[PDB]
Amino acid sequence: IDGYFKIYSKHTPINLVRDLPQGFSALEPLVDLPIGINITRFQTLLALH
Amino acid sequence: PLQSYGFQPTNGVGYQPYRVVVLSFELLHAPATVCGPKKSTNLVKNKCV
Ligand SMILES: *[C@@H]1O[C@H](CO)[C@@H](O)[C@H](O)[C@H]1NC(C)=O
Repeated sequence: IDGYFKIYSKHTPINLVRDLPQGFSALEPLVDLPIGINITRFQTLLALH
Repeated sequence: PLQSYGFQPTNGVGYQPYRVVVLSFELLHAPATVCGPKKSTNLVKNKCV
């Protein structure tokens, strides 16, 4: 937004490894960076096991 | 292409070295990131401020 890359986060227990926890989330901002560069694509970066 | 300056302690003032620093301010339709802190005051309670 307006040049800022923002990251919000939260942690919730998992009943199913392959699915989501139920109930409402309410994530809070941690990172807000004034870069001025657009994102059109997202790639998850994985670590190798 | 390059030629050195004879910066000697015996030169008159016009030929003495001067350190030049230019602070250029870039104001774009982008987030601002270099701000003055302005001056602070102390907190006053129970008065109109
Ligand atoms: C972001 O989009 C704007 C609007 O078209 C464009 O001027 C700018 O070059 C883009 N920046 C990047 C890093 O793609």
